[PDB]
Amino acid sequence: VKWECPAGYEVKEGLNVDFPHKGMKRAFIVYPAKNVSGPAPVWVPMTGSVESTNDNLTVARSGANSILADHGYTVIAPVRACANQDPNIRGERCNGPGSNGWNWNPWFEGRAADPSGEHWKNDEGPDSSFFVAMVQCVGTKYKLDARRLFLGGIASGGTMTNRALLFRSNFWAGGLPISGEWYVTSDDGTPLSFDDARAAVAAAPTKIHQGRVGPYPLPAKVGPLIVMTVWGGEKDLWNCTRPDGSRFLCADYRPSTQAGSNFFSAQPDVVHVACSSTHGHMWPQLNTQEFNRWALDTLASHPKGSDPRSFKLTQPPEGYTCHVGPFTGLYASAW
Repeated sequence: VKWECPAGYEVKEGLNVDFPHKGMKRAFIVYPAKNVSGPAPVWVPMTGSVESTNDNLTVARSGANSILADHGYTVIAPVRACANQDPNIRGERCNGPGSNGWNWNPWFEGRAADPSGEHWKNDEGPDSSFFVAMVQCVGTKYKLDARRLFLGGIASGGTMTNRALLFRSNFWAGGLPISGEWYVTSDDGTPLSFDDARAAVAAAPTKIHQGRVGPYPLPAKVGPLIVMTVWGGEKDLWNCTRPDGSRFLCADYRPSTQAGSNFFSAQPDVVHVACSSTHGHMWPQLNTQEFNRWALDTLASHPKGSDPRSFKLTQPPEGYTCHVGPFTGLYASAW
């Protein structure tokens, strides 16, 4: 990791705006770590489709992720491109289909199902690259631990976490994709409808499934990581909203958390932790801050390049069940 900022950019505590990246002007918020001397581990939390970045950072029901700075992490939270640098924008002009080849507008987190998405089969996209540039810039002002750079998020932010881990596995030390999509496709890359993708994993729950969230094909080998995938249970589903306001089921996170857990568990230099809860499709609701502290400290226990055999999982808070490996309680076993 090399610490550098676009020329003349002055990083600050709090809200940073007009950060130049790939022709866009981006924003992000920094909460420097408390009670830490020397390089601090980093947490890059991402909101979803309807909660604002400020909600994700300060509202308890949304995760109050800025509180991790009181836990000794330097929190660097990106604002969604669609929010036009406003960390208070919630779903306005963000909660809906993407454009320019992207599937969903909150983050550049998956290629679209039609041919305009082709280019994103092997280009990480502007959010994945912005986050690397963002963290490299903040590191010129605050001491950051280059072996403990973690990102994570909920819903579309969880999808973005998956995409970033697949394309920047030699940068991040790991991540926390909570109820993120995988956008499962056929082995040849063919996009599948929500129904067909759901059925494909149900028919082969233990296999590695390709998906629009990542490169096509998925990488044969990724850099050293620790990944903690969280499924919110039976009600972890998302209903999209038509222009006329009606709602309809468009995402089921059981197959996507399973798929991501199968890919990351198979990787030799990745420790994958599969966590299940029962709160649905929103930031973990039961013992929220206990969960945030447990999850980030679990990721920080495996600094980048650590031996997976040395990892030791500790018990999560009440309301969560976790283990190393792929999910096992989501689909019936072959045997």
